[PDB]
Order: sequence, then C-alpha cells, then structure tokens
Amino acid sequence: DIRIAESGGGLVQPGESLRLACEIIELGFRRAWTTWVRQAPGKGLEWVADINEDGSEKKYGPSVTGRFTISRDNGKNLVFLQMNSLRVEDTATYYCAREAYHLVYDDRIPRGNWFDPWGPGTLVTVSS
Amino acid sequence: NNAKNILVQFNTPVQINCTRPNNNTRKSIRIGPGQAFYATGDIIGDIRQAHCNVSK
Amino acid sequence: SVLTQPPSVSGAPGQRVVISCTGSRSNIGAGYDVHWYQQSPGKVPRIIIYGSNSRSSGVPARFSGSKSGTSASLAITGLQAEDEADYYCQSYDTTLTASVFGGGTKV
Ligand SMILES: *[C@@H]1O[C@H](CO)[C@@H](O[C@@H]2O[C@H](CO)[C@@H](O[C@@H]3O[C@H](CO[C@H]4O[C@H](CO[C@H]5O[C@H](CO)[C@@H](O)[C@H](O)[C@@H]5O)[C@@H](O)[C@H](O[C@H]5O[C@H](CO)[C@@H](O)[C@H](O)[C@@H]5O)[C@@H]4O)[C@@H](O)[C@H](O[C@H]4O[C@H](CO)[C@@H](O)[C@H](O)[C@@H]4O[C@H]4O[C@H](CO)[C@@H](O)[C@H](O)[C@@H]4O)[C@@H]3O)[C@H](O)[C@H]2NC(C)=O)[C@H](O)[C@H]1NC(C)=O
Ligand SMILES: *[C@@H]1O[C@H](CO)[C@@H](O[C@@H]2O[C@H](CO)[C@@H](O[C@@H]3O[C@H](CO[C@H]4O[C@H](CO[C@H]5O[C@H](CO)[C@@H](O)[C@H](O)[C@@H]5O)[C@@H](O)[C@H](O[C@H]5O[C@H](CO)[C@@H](O)[C@H](O)[C@@H]5O)[C@@H]4O)[C@@H](O)[C@H](O[C@H]4O[C@H](CO)[C@@H](O)[C@H](O)[C@@H]4O)[C@@H]3O)[C@H](O)[C@H]2NC(C)=O)[C@H](O)[C@H]1NC(C)=O
Ligand SMILES: *[C@@H]1O[C@H](CO)[C@@H](O[C@@H]2O[C@H](CO)[C@@H](O[C@@H]3O[C@H](CO[C@H]4O[C@H](CO)[C@@H](O)[C@H](O)[C@@H]4O)[C@@H](O)[C@H](O[C@H]4O[C@H](CO)[C@@H](O)[C@H](O)[C@@H]4O)[C@@H]3O)[C@H](O)[C@H]2NC(C)=O)[C@H](O)[C@H]1NC(C)=O
Ligand SMILES: *[C@@H]1O[C@H](CO)[C@@H](O[C@@H]2O[C@H](CO)[C@@H](O[C@@H]3O[C@H](CO)[C@@H](O)[C@H](O)[C@@H]3O)[C@H](O)[C@H]2NC(C)=O)[C@H](O)[C@H]1NC(C)=O
Ligand SMILES: *[C@@H]1O[C@H](CO)[C@@H](O[C@@H]2O[C@H](CO)[C@@H](O[C@@H]3O[C@H](CO)[C@@H](O)[C@H](O)[C@@H]3O)[C@H](O)[C@H]2NC(C)=O)[C@H](O)[C@H]1NC(C)=O
Repeated sequence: DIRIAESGGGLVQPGESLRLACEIIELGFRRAWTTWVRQAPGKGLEWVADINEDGSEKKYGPSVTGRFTISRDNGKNLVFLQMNSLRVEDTATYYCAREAYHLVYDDRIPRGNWFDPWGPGTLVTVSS
Repeated sequence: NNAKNILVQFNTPVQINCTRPNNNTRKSIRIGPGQAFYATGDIIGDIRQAHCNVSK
Repeated sequence: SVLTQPPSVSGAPGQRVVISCTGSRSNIGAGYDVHWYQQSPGKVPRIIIYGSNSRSSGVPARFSGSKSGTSASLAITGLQAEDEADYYCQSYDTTLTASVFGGGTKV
C-alpha cells in the first residue's frame, strides 16, 4: 500500500549535488508515476520533476530546468533525485507525491493529475 | 455457381491488432454447494471501445 | 503559470465563501480539471476537490468545486474555523508548464 519515505536532504554550502529518495513499500513501486514538489518555507506549490513507474519518461519543471537528474532504482525499488548544482536560490523544503485519477480514464486525453500521498519531506539548506 | 463460397488465400499476413482495454474484475458468487460462478465485478481503466486496427 | 487565485477570501464564520481560481485558454480553457488542494495552517495540504467538482472522503458537501469553461471556482458554505484554512489550486498548462498554481488563499 501507500507507505512513502522521504529523505535525502543536506545541510551544505552552495555549488554541489545531492541525492533524494522517496521509498514506498508493500505495493507496486513500478506501478505509479510519482512527481516532486517543493515548498519555499512559507510559499506554495512547486512541481519539480516527473517520472514513469519505470522512469522511461521524465520531465522537469521550469525552476530547475535540466539541473536535477531524476531517476529510480527499479528492481530494488528506490527513487533517486540526483539534484545537481545546489544553490541558495532554491532554499526550501521538499515533498513527494503522485497522481491518481486512473481508476477509469474516460477519454483519449486526461483531465490532468493529482497529488495524493504526502510525507515528511526532506531538509535542504545549501548555504554558509 | 453463386451458391458456393470463394476461399481466398493470401501471400502476405495482413496484420490485425485487436484489444479489449479494460481492467475487469472477477467477482465470485457461490452457487453452493461447491459450484462457483464468475461474474463481471467491475471495469477499471481506459473505457475505450473494444476494437481492431489494420494497416489501410 | 499562475492561476488567478484571490490573495484572500473572506466571510464571517458560517458565511458562504467562493474562490475564483481562473486561468487561460491554456489550463482551464485547455480542458483539464482544477485539482484544488486544501491546506491547514502549518500542515501539509491535501486533496479537497478533484475532478474540479468532486468530493473525496471527509470533505463536507459545503465544499465543492466547479469548472465552467475557462473559469474554475470553489464553493464553501457554513465557513468556520475548521474551514478557515488554505487553498491552492493546480492544473495543466497547454503552453509551457505542467502544474499551474494559484497564489493560495486563506480566510
Ligand atoms: C489503434 O489505432 C488507434 C488510432 O489510430 C489508436 O488510438 C490511439 O492510441 C494512442 C496510444 O494508445 C492514444 O494516445 C494517447 O494520446 C493522448 C493524447 O496525447 C496528447 O498529448 C501528447 C503530448 O503533448 C504534450 O507534450 C508535448 C511534449 O511536451 C508538447 O509538445 C505538447 O504540445 C503537449 O505539451 C501529444 O503528443 C498528442 O498528440 C497526438 O496527436 C498528434 C497529432 O499531430 C500526434 O502526432 C501524436 O503522436 C499524438 O498522437 C496528444 O495531443 C495521451 O493522453 C495518451 O498519453 C497518456 O498515456 C500515455 C501512455 O504511455 C502516457 O505515456 C502519457 O504520458 C499520457 O499519460 C498522461 O496522462 C496520464 C493520466 O492519464 C498521466 O499520469 C501521465 O503522466 C501523462 O500525464 C496516449 O498517448 C490515442 O488517444 C488513441 N486515439 C484514439 C482515437 O483511439 C490505438 O492505440 C490503436 N490500437 C491498436 C491495438 O492498434
Ligand atoms: C487491475 O486492477 C488492480 C486493482 O483493482 C491492480 O492492482 C494493483 O496492482 C499493482 C501491480 O502493478 C500492485 O502492486 C504490487 O503489489 C505487490 C504486492 O501485492 C499485494 O499487496 C498489495 C498491497 O496491498 C496489501 O494491503 C492491502 C490492504 O487491504 C491488502 O488488501 C493486500 O492484499 C495486500 O496485503 C496489493 O495491492 C496486491 O493486490 C493487488 O495487486 C495485484 C498485483 O500486485 C493486482 O493484480 C491485484 O488485482 C490487486 O489489485 C497484493 O495483495 C508488491 O509486492 C509489488 O511490489 C513489488 O514490485 C514493485 C514494482 O513497482 C516494487 O515497488 C516493490 O518494492 C516490490 O518489489 C507491487 O507494488 C498494487 O498493490 C495494486 N493496487 C494498487 C492500489 O496499486 C492491477 O495491477 C490492475 N491490472 C491488472 C493487469 O490486474
Ligand atoms: C500492432 O501493434 C504492434 C505494437 O504496437 C505493432 O508492431 C510495431 O510495428 C511498427 C511498424 O513497423 C514498428 O515500428 C517501427 O519499428 C522499426 C524497427 O524498430 C527499431 O526501431 C525502433 C524505433 O522506431 C526501436 O525502438 C526498436 O528497438 C528497433 O530498434 C523502426 O525502424 C521504425 O522506425 C522507422 O519508421 C518511423 C516511421 O514510423 C520513423 O519515424 C523512424 O525514424 C524510422 O524511420 C518503426 O519504429 C514497431 O517496432 C512494432 N512494435 C515493436 C514492439 O517493435 C504492429 O505494427 C501493430 N499492427 C497493426 C496492424 O496496427
Ligand atoms: C456450376 O453452376 C452453374 C450455375 O451457376 C451451372 O451452370 C448451369 O448448368 C445448367 C445445366 O448444367 C444450365 O441449365 C440449362 O443450361 C442450358 C445451357 O446453358 C440452358 O439453355 C437451359 O435453359 C438451362 O438453363 C444452367 O443454365 C447453367 N447456369 C449457368 C449460370 O451457367 C454449372 O453446370 C455448374 N458446374 C458444373 C460443373 O456443373
Ligand atoms: C449496480 O447497481 C447497484 C445498485 O442497485 C450498485 O450497488 C450499490 O452501489 C453503491 C455505490 O455505487 C454502493 O454504495 C455504498 O453503500 C454503503 C451502504 O449503503 C455505503 O455505506 C457506502 O458509502 C456506499 O455509498 C452500494 O453498496 C451498492 N450496493 C450493493 C448491494 O452492492 C452497484 O454499484 C452497481 N454496479 C456497478 C458495477 O456499479
């Protein structure tokens, strides 16, 4: 079922990389697209990067356009957001979720997507 | 004769792709004793219409 | 990639409140749904209205979304302190972005 595990942040200085990992267990890991959404500490929703259940297709938000490489371990069933070039401009906290209008898709084109699961998020502070 | 049938036999396997794109659920009903009947529990997924494609 | 979310919705406790989270040809004119997200003060938001008009569990019928052409607006009745909370919409963009967001709104 839905038992997500956010982690991977870091208390670092600007100009580096970091690895994030949501873990969801006892369910199809390779059975739902998940996405990434942060929150500047006092601000709103910011989608980061999408992924396939297999990661075959991924797209990233404008804010971190092609800067954080999202992927996932498939057989071990982990997700690996290798963020790269961390900067103070992105000081925030981060959160992990996925979309689920799936039950019955009444179209050739979707109504959109959801963000159903939440968790602790992660702690990122890349600055001195 | 117009009362027979013409049996055509091709050289080239003209493909056809058929599908039923539903995730359908099997609901078991016990018509007891011991006999059980498989009904269509429900349908989930892209409710398209069952069909077949062929290269025109 | 911003939804016209009012920076503040108002209503005395019990009063009806409405929020017009509207976009463009590109997001609600695009044909998708306004997946609102209710947030509590200090807590993580959640799905309150998916399908742009549909309730999930635990959401009173006082709370209901709706999508009318290029407009998308929510309805709350009997607004109270348990209802005086944050709301953030989000949907699809046909032009450049995945997830358009409104500015957020609390009572
Ligand atoms: C028999 O034949 C019939 C007909 O010949 C076949 O029917 C057709 O089958 C296909 C595949 O089975 C179906 O495809 C579905 O297409 C819809 C609509 O896709 C729209 O968006 C595409 C993307 O556009 C955006 O992205 C790009 C890049 O950023 C931008 O440039 C764009 O501007 C947008 O931002 C777009 O490519 C599509 O264009 C279509 O038309 C053009 C015309 O010019 C063609 O070239 C294209 O190739 C394309 O055909 C179109 O505008 C999609 O919604 C479906 O994709 C969903 O499912 C995918 C499955 O892999 C998934 O990967 C996608 O990501 C997408 O999932 C999305 O939605 C999910 C929620 O629902 C999300 O969770 C997910 O993350 C993502 O958000 C799908 O690809 C046709 O609908 C279907 N048509 C009909 C009439 O039946 C049939 O398959 C054949 N069968 C057999 C057995 O032979
Ligand atoms: C048709 O529809 C059904 C739903 O109606 C859909 O079912 C989902 O199928 C996915 C497969 O893609 C399931 O994901 C896998 O689950 C593996 C273990 O499955 C067992 O446990 C699942 C968790 O539920 C537990 O808790 C509930 C609580 O109430 C309990 O009922 C359960 O019995 C169980 O104890 C459970 O969902 C699952 O039963 C569903 O799943 C099977 C397929 O697995 C599906 O065919 C059934 O119809 C049933 O709906 C079963 O009981 C899990 O081990 C596996 O994870 C491994 O691989 C992944 C790869 O991503 C790794 O991430 C992971 O670390 C492991 O290595 C995998 O996650 C999923 O759980 C179902 N439900 C949901 C909500 O996703 C079918 O797939 C649809 N399609 C078809 C063709 O039938
Ligand atoms: C029923 O459904 C099945 C599966 O959907 C169809 O089988 C597919 O048939 C198509 C038609 O030929 C195949 O598509 C072609 O495959 C060729 C060989 O595949 C290589 O290249 C692809 C990339 O396209 C690689 O991913 C793959 O690993 C192989 O290395 C390609 O050479 C073709 O590309 C060429 O033509 C296209 C024009 O469409 C150009 O855009 C390309 O640039 C290139 O010039 C094309 O991709 C497909 O491979 C088959 N499926 C599979 C799994 O292989 C049936 O045809 C379908 N039947 C009916 C009646 O609908
Ligand atoms: C295959 O079927 C055809 C019918 O489609 C058969 O041809 C028919 O044969 C009968 C007699 O064998 C014909 O009846 C008579 O034919 C003569 C001469 O054609 C005519 O003058 C008479 O008025 C009467 O109709 C019939 O007309 C004819 N029909 C056609 C359409 O040809 C044929 O015999 C069958 N194959 C074999 C091997 O028998
Ligand atoms: C076929 O029609 C029947 C109705 O004759 C549908 O059965 C009923 O469906 C509803 C929802 O579709 C179920 O509602 C549930 O009721 C319980 C108890 O009242 C409530 O606590 C739940 O919150 C929910 O509202 C209801 O259980 C169900 N009844 C039975 C006997 O199954 C049925 O869903 C239809 N078939 C399909 C495939 O939709």
